[PDB]
Amino acid sequence: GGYMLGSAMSRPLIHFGNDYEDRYYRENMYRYPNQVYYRPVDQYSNQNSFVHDCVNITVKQHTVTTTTKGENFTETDIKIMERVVEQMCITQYQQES
Ligand SMILES: [Cl-]
Ligand code: NA
Ligand code: NA
Repeated sequence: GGYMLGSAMSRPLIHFGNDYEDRYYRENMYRYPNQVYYRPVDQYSNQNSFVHDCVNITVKQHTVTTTTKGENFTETDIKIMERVVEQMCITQYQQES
């Protein structure tokens, strides 16, 4: 058993409220996922619990893939990643519903 993929998308435009995070996302955009992993949407009764799992699974997979190549995420990266992935997971739940 694995997870469903989504198709790759352009990393979303996000106006982060924290200005330094806002700039950091742009500077370091390629560090973050452009596609999401998830359990099938018909297994969820609402957007919120889907997105919750989609973010957890996707961040787990990306962090694992990154760590094993000898690379690292900063605490900033993690905060930005969670937001990025949340937006893509919402998109995915809307597109795939
Ligand atoms: Cl992109
Ligand atoms: Na601000
Ligand atoms: Na990094």
